[PDB]
Amino acid sequence: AALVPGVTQVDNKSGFLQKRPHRQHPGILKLPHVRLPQALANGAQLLLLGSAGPTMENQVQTLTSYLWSRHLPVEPEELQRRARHLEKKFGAVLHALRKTTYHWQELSYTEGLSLVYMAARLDGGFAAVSRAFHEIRARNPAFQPQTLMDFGSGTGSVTWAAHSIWGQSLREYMCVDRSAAMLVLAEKLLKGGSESGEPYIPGVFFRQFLPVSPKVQFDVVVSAFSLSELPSKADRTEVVQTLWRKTGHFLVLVENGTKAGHSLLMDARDLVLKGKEKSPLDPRPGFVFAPCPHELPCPQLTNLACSFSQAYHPIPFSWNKKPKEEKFSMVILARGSPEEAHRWPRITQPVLKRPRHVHCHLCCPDGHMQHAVLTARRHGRDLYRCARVSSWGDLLPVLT
Amino acid sequence: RELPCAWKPVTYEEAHAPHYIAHRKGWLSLHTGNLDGEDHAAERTVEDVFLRKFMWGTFPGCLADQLVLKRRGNQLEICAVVLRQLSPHKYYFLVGYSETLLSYFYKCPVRLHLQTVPSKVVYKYL
Amino acid sequence: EYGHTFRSDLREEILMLMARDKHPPELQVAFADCAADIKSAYESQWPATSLNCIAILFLRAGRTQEAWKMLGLFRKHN
Amino acid sequence: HYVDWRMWRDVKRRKMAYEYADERLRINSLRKNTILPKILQDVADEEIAALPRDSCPVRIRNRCVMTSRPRGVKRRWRLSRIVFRHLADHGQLSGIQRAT
Amino acid sequence: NHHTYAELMQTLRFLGLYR
Amino acid sequence: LPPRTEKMAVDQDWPSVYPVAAPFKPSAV
Amino acid sequence: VFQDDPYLMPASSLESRSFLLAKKSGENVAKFIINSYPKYFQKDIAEPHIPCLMPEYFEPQIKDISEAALKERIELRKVKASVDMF
RNA sequence: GGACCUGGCGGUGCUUCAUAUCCCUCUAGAGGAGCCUGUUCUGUAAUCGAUAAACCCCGAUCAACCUCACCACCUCUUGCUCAGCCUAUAUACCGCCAUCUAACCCUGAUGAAGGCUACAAAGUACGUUAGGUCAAGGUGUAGCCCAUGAGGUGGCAAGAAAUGGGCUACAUUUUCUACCCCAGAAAACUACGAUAGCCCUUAUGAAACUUAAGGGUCGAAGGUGGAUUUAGC
Ligand SMILES: C[S@@+](CC[C@H](N)C(=O)[O-])C[C@H]1O[C@@H](n2cnc3c(N)ncnc32)[C@H](O)[C@@H]1O
Ligand code: SF4
Ligand SMILES: [Mg+2]
Repeated sequence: AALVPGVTQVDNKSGFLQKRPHRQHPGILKLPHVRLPQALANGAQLLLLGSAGPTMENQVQTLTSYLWSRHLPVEPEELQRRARHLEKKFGAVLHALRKTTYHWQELSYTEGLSLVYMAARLDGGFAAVSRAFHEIRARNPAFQPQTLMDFGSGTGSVTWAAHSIWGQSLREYMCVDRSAAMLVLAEKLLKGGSESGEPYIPGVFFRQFLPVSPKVQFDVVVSAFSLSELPSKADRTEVVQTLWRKTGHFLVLVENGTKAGHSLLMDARDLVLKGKEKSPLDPRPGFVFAPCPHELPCPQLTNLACSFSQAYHPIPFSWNKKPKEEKFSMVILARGSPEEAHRWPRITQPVLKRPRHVHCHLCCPDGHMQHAVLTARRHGRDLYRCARVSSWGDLLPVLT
Repeated sequence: RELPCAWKPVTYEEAHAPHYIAHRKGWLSLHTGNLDGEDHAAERTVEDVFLRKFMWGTFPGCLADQLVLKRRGNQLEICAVVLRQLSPHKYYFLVGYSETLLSYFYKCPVRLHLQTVPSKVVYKYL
Repeated sequence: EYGHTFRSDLREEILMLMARDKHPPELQVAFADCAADIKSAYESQWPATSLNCIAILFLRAGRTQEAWKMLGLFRKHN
Repeated sequence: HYVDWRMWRDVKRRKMAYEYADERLRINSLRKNTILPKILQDVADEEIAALPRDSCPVRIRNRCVMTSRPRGVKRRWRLSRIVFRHLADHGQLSGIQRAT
Repeated sequence: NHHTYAELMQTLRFLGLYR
Repeated sequence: LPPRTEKMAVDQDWPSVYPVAAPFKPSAV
Repeated sequence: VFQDDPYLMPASSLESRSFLLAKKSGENVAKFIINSYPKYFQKDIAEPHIPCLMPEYFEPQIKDISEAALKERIELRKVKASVDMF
């Protein structure tokens, strides 16, 4: 409970209440509708000139829907338990187990399927990663990265967003993908959609397997919609551990905004928080910079999920007319210790505005979800105005 | 073990759909209101709604099928199909009560025409 | 039909009149059916007249087995 | 015991519209003729204006009599489309059938 | 009316003549 | 009880069974 | 007076009388409700007006002490009220 | 280890065609401007929803007041109901839609097994989703309960674009008049064209630049618009 009627007060540091309006209060983190760089959209359309017929619309839609409703690969122990229940209730068990369980396949990204994935997810991934990076940018404007890595950098969306935000300081963009077609697609996109040209962004290094040298620590390590492709929890664990080991300042992880994606990102969060390495080369501790205002287990993992949204303008196509919204879950882990002890609740759900009262769902620093109905009489004029203007993904500045 | 190893009875009215209303079914209520040139359709409709709610609440679990509301001149005939579960004395008491109450409520001579059946007249099993 | 199923005197009169004399086989079968129905009306709840007349009627109609069963009820009710 | 507050407001309007109708008609009749002197027409504009605002016949809405729906109301039955379709599909509206 | 119609049900149920 | 149509003769006076307009009674028709 | 349904046709004289008495008792209950709450049955919709389908008023309307109220109570056959007012 | 039986193939290639949808081809239009109508952001004191994606001439067969559930203050409180909440919850279930995943008879020596010829030779009989939706198709539960309830009077800012839909044009197979298809004039700048702007009357209403119809003024762009798209039957 980080919102007590009449006891909690708005947190005024740097005099935001006196020296600024309420719409410009520090905890606002909304991003205006994202428009991808014109070079990127032009390259995507040019690469898709070859085949953009009615079949492509259906294929893009099917890929998007599948990648949404896809579940995690089921571990053997859960299968054994379900089998035990099935026998106790009873080839018949194996058939009843084919049903009531999700068939998880490895997606083989060849040239055609990589084109489809580009056309279906470039814009969405860019929007999600852009909002994730904007989190760090807004809350720490002094941070100037010089080194970035992107696990599962299928289309270079993270690279483009990192350019868009920190292009005046970044000098190294390590990209890693086992898919050779997909690496080629990323290079073609960076060269204006042409096989021959000049890269738009300087200092990119494409690769298929991760770096090896232990002493090398990259400032920003990103993995967007990539861990959900790994086949097993062991693979996910080792990948997350390696990324955390090579993380210098921030590890940004992004996945689809489903129960599946939230569970995956929380397993990663807990792994990173509970360090197992007896004597790691980096002894610095790690904490959750965003979107969680604490380090305790999530109050929303039990039955629900925790997601965020970013609205963006899709790349012009025969099927993309209206602006869309990308629903994604994120987590940012930073090395060291928290900056201060005045951390603010996070809004994890659409704020509902109603006449003279505002529903806001908060994840409070104490480790609990608080479903608050803020009104002026009960909570304060300034606080009610801040609540009225705050929305999904923001921070509500209350103290004590 | 490892993942790759895994890899109602209905009556005649209920049976027939709304698009058979003039082909196989009829109309439950009959009056002149909806004819071309006639008046007071809304009044008759509201009267029908109240009659149906009132009868369904005054004969709970007795009505085997829908009511049939007939109107001739000033008269109002509720022709209902009920079960042989309730005792005849209670049926007579309720008929008298309903007749008087509806006659004074609508200021017209209402009349009930109960028809008992042993059980729901099932037509098929949807 | 008029609710006189459970009247003893009416049953008595009917059975006595029916068993008074010997009648043609068709009417004998009819009277046996009526006697069986009066019997069932009794079981659904025993003058010696009704018992004896029912027995005689079943005998005259040729339903010997049911008369022999009635012989048990004579002993049972004394 | 009406459906909701909005229906009750409209029942209030229809009451006063009935009570004030004769007086409104007469005062309105003075202003709709090019015979009487303009001195008199100008005052009836004041008399008609001062009458209570809900008495105006233009503030009455044809809400459904069962759901108080503001729109989608067939005036001949005073019933919104959703309530009409429910009764028409069950054969409880005499004479109504689906077209073919 | 909706007062006649609704309060009549109230009276009827209180008198135990309607469900 | 059994329907009264079993008691109706084949040369009865039908107008007396239905003197006025009445709904269909299966036990009377 | 009875209903032609086989289940409701009386089978005996006692049953016939019982059914008639039940029907009359139902009518009486309805009359009691109507007279007890006239406000639910005052709305007249019948043209021509039907006087026999309107609620009956059994209560004095004149409350003052005057001969007209006495005559009213005598018309209503309210014996004790008439004696008290005399 | 010898012989045989069923296979499956959870596999391929080629050939011919029936080969409809989807193609391809073919036909007839629109697409570039000016308006309006939704919607996007922006802006604003200022409705809402549409929560991954595919369904805005969406709810609305109609927004001056009301409608209205949005904002400014003012004003009432056990209040139309005995309350009331278009307050939340389908991220409580339920409806709904959606995403993803036999018997008999013959043959083989009574073996696995097999059973047809018509001019006839054994065959006869679901689960899933922090999905949508409370214009309730429902049932409950949480809150506010001298206000998340009432009521009053005024106000929802608008210029940057991005789209969809419609209308109206860019004319000569055209425009006006007669007429309703045998006529007379006009004609590219006083040609055509605006459902563009401004002003004045009429209708409805208590209230009309604010809605509609007409008249006057005006005679703008527009000069046929590629890639695309709309139908064909
Ligand atoms: C499909 S991309 C996800 C979207 C991408 N991150 C973006 O921003 O657009 C994830 C990629 O990770 C690659 N991948 C899968 N397993 C990997 C592994 N173990 N190591 C490195 N890359 C892997 C796959 O080839 C896949 O193309
Ligand atoms: S509910 Fe709170 S703790 Fe859980 S994922 Fe969301 S921000 Fe993090
Ligand atoms: Mg309000």
